[PDB]
Amino acid sequence: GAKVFAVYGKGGIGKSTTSSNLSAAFSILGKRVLQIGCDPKHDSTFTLTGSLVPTVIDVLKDVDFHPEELRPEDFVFEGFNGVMCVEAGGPPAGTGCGGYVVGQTVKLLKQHHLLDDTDVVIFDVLGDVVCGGFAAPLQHADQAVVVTANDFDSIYAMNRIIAAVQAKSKNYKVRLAGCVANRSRATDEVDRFCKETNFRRLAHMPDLDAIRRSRLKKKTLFEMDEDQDVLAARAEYIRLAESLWRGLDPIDPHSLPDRDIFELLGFD
Amino acid sequence: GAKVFAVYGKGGIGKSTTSSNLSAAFSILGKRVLQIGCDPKHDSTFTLTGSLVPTVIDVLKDVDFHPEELRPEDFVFEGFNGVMCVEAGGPPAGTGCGGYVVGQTVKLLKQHHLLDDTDVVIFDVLGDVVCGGFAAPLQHADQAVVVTANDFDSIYAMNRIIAAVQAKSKNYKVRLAGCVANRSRATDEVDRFCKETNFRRLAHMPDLDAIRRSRLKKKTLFEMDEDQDVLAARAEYIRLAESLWRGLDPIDPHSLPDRDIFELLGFD
Ligand SMILES: Nc1ncnc2c1ncn2[C@@H]1O[C@H](COP(=O)(O)OP(=O)(O)O)[C@@H](O)[C@H]1O
Ligand SMILES: Nc1ncnc2c1ncn2[C@@H]1O[C@H](COP(=O)(O)OP(=O)(O)O)[C@@H](O)[C@H]1O
Ligand code: SF4
Ligand SMILES: [Mg+2]
Ligand SMILES: [Mg+2]
Repeated sequence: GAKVFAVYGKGGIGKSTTSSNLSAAFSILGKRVLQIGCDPKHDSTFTLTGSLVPTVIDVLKDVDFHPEELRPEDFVFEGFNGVMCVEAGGPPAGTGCGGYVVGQTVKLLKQHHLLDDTDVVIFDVLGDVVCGGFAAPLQHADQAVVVTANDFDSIYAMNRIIAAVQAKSKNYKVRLAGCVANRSRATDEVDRFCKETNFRRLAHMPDLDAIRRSRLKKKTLFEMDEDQDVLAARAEYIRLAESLWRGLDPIDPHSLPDRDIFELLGFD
Repeated sequence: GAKVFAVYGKGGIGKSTTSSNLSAAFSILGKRVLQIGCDPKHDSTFTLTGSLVPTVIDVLKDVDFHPEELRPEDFVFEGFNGVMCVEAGGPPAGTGCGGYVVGQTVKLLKQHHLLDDTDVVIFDVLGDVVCGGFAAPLQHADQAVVVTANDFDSIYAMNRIIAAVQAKSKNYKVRLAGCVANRSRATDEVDRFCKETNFRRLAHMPDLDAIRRSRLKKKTLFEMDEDQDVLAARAEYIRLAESLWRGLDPIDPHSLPDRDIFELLGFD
């Protein structure tokens, strides 16, 4: 069966960058990949297709919320190097639960057996809250990965996401793999946090010109025109993908009481 | 009764900064003020009390979720110049609806008539999603204020918050006041968005070193050592408070489709 990953973190921290470049890396390693955007900011798969594909909510609206009329070709799109792409989108105005479209997406994935017949599945998920449809990927994932920077807000979110994932531990198989420290020069604060919680930093991606430009060219680092700066960034994504494919030794971390994050990071 | 304001926006954009300084401004203008933090990052009222006060979830836990047993003295705290402070906190992550504690907090406020016997109430609310308990303050607010900057993510969040507020406006008295452009030199993108949507910029707060420092020092701008910028910043918070108190003309904005925000801001 597929190895399934769920990527969480605060808004704007690099979830889609990390997910898309990981999907591209896995494809380069010879794996069949499916990436599912689970975020009301519906550009998860943008750099894989070079476009904003029709979203699950778009196509649901088109069949007047009779999802039984949909076929995979309506909402699953081929992107870079054969990476398959689904984009949930966000719920329309007034919608009760903010996760509803992610819930509808995960329903369709299971009904169409789309987690089968592939090697790697990556869910790219809003993590400012983890509940309802935003928690649905956890029922399917083997490993959860948190994207973080060194700032207070991203670490505080990471701590809450750790708690959310561990709260599922008796019901789901998903376990935490660790974090990707992203868009920062070094990792002092992330490492301080990891030491306190026995958590693991899986990778460090600096704030790279190559990456910012890739999004502006509507491409992944791997689809980009070759230059030197691209090569180093590519290598770290390949390394990270290799480690996740191979599997890591387990961690058994803990979340801190939320109050104690303020203390730990000098913000009380 | 009290004039009730609800402040929404993406995580880390300046909601608690705007709320706390607005509360301090109203207090200086001679108004009785209640600020309610409605955010899992539970430092909304930190700079008013100079400390992380006990949260509603703290005290709910202690009484084993029998809110019956609580009195206002258990969860309402005195801060700067008599500004009164409540801090919701968040629920244990991964166990239920992320909005649960905000929902319980709103119930407690109504139970104890805490909206009825003050002049100004300010809810400071997570707005990366607007659903469940996070939408509950909109059932009591007179005016909703969105904090934003010129960046894509905060404007995109503001767009979705507009739609959420207007959905509540069908069944509740709340209307949109407009946005506070925060931590930016100018308001070019914010104004482009406002022009397209018939929204309104109510105020603009530049990125000020004194504001960032104030959070570290655990106080509001109104207690910061004086200088040209700090005086201007105070004056702007006063002007905003004055405008909200006297009231502005009713506006009738429209949110855009998410896809159209990518187009408008050049991110597709
Ligand atoms: N390591 C990095 N170096 C440079 N830019 C980055 C990096 N990670 C993310 N970005 C940029 O930051 C912005 C937000 O990243 P994104 O992956 O879309 O965040 P999220 O999916 O968590 O909201 C994008 O413009 C993206 O290109
Ligand atoms: N106008 C501003 N100038 C300088 N710093 C600001 C400004 N607004 C907010 N900040 C800083 O940004 C950080 C996050 O602000 P905060 O109000 O806590 O955001 P939110 O409540 O939206 O999560 C804080 O460290 C705060 O001091
Ligand atoms: S479960 Fe989560 S996403 Fe759904 S209403 Fe509650 S806070 Fe919103
Ligand atoms: Mg994203
Ligand atoms: Mg806040």
